[PDB]
Amino acid sequence: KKWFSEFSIMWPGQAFSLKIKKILYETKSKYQNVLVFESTTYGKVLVLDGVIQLTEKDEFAYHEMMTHVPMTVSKEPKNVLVVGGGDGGIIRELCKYKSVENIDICEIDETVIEVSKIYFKNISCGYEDKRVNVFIEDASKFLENVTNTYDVIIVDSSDPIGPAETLFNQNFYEKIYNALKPNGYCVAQCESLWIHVGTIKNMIGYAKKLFKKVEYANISIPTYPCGCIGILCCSKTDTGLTKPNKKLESKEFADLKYYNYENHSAAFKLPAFLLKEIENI
Amino acid sequence: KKWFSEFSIMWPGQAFSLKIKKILYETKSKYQNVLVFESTTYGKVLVLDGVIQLTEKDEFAYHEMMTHVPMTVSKEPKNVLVVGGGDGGIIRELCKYKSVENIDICEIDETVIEVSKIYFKNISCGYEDKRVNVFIEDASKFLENVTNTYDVIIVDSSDPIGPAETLFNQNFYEKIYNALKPNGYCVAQCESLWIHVGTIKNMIGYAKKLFKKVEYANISIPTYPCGCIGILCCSKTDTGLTKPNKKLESKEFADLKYYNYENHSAAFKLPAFLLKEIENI
Ligand SMILES: CSC[C@H]1O[C@@H](n2cnc3c(N)ncnc32)[C@H](O)[C@@H]1O
Ligand SMILES: CSC[C@H]1O[C@@H](n2cnc3c(N)ncnc32)[C@H](O)[C@@H]1O
Ligand SMILES: NCCCN[C@H]1CC[C@H](NCCCN)CC1
Ligand SMILES: NCCCN[C@H]1CC[C@H](NCCCN)CC1
Repeated sequence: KKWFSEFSIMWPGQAFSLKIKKILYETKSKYQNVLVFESTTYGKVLVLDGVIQLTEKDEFAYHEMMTHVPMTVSKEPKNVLVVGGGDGGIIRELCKYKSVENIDICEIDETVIEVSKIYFKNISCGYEDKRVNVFIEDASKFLENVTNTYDVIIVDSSDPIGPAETLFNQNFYEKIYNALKPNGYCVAQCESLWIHVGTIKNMIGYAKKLFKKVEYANISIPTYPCGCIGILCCSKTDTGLTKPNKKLESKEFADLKYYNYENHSAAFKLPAFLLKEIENI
Repeated sequence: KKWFSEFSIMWPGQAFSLKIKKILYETKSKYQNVLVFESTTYGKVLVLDGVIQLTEKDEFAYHEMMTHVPMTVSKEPKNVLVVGGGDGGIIRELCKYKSVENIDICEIDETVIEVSKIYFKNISCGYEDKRVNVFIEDASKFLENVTNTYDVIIVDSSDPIGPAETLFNQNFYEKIYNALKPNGYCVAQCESLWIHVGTIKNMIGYAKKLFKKVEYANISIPTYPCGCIGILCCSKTDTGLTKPNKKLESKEFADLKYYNYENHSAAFKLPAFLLKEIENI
């Protein structure tokens, strides 16, 4: 049996590896190299440009925290945009909210959607929901053109090397600000606090040029580098995203495996050295 | 340049790797294989039987949370025992408390102490403190023979394969209970919640046969498998270890890099699936 190894200039000097049970699919899409394989202990794995995007064993941690942190703070969210997120995990969590009326998703690479529909059926099931509308487009351009404003925007991007290079700059967060309702919220995948704090500092600085409240949360997930990933949290209100406004008690949420009301707030309690680094931003 | 890779039957199918700048020391001690190397991005690394014990870049997360969770809950701790912990990291954090009168450490492998004194001088500096007393002994036997009782016992063991095989059973926690003051606390390194929950369940069951309050906390640390490690927390009082009783404000603690008053409690806010698993223990 061979091993898959995640090497990157984005985290030099370290690598995480998963034993391969079977390779399922590979292709070079218009935008990126796509790899799908069944691992021996983490289930099926999606890889883009050599970087693990998700595994069946732990993806719920990332998709639940990214979705339910902002969706329990927004009081009656009606229109939600997912940027990236071609696998559908965020959509799956969003569909649980009966009050949502529309879910737009802007994914640049249609191959990712199609592969997830074929090989990750318990992750992409939300595409069957009639409220979901798919746009195959660079979100940098979608956000410049969209006429609607959203209650919540969830930025579920790949990393800054590749097509997502357009999603990590000041102009991008200005487009996000303008596409939000006056009381709207944005969360975005953000650098692991064990790697490039300098990047976290850059993103926070960008968001603070526009948003009244900018908070950073941490998620434990073993198959992202250093075992965790941040949530950049942007609010137009000064109350922010640290405290939920509802409990997830209906039957649609009985299956949750990571998120709960107490974890929501706990995710924002950061290690001392990081607090120190972002203090004067 | 070569790479060091951490493979183990204890976490089958996954591995974490660090690029090697230089190998510094290797030996087969009486108990275990010892490896010290300078990594390219995590500083110096200590490896026992192929398993990473610490790196200079992130060890503060584990040593601060293991020490200051129980040391801020105990009100006037006077006598503290470290089990294992030959590298000295726990001792380093304990020495910051001026009120401590005595620190015993029971480490089975004197080679680990000597190697840490030679190659990890900013981790083993606490051995110079006159309150520290070293016992080179199996802690299973030390705990059977010790006449003193302790305010806090910190179990900083290696994994269950090897000399630490005697530290993960019911009889061990009975010895711990008896070596504690009536209001004493024990914390122990415990399995990562992303791997063998069954083991966490076993340890909790053991501790609950004796301790009134048994809690589990999580630490983010990238160079342990799955990026995190648990703290098994055992109290004879029903108030437990989740809430500190003091703030660490004196100058000895100005250098802290992970622990703070809010993180202490946040570490005990666990993912939903784990809460569900331990519910009926
Ligand atoms: C797998 S979830 C991350 C998704 O983000 C998508 N993505 C990357 N860059 C962009 C971009 N500019 N616009 C929209 N989606 C993107 C990637 O194609 C990937 O499927
Ligand atoms: C490096 S910190 C972990 C330490 O736990 C030590 N250790 C392992 N088993 C025991 C044991 N039974 N008694 C005392 N120390 C132990 C190991 O030698 C290691 O140095
Ligand atoms: N919907 C699946 C998630 C896609 N986002 C992932 C977030 C983490 C990233 N690794 C890099 C971590 C350091 N920024 C891969 C894509
Ligand atoms: N004082 C340095 C710490 C020694 N304890 C480590 C704790 C984690 C362990 N990996 C296994 C993690 C799964 N139980 C290595 C030893």
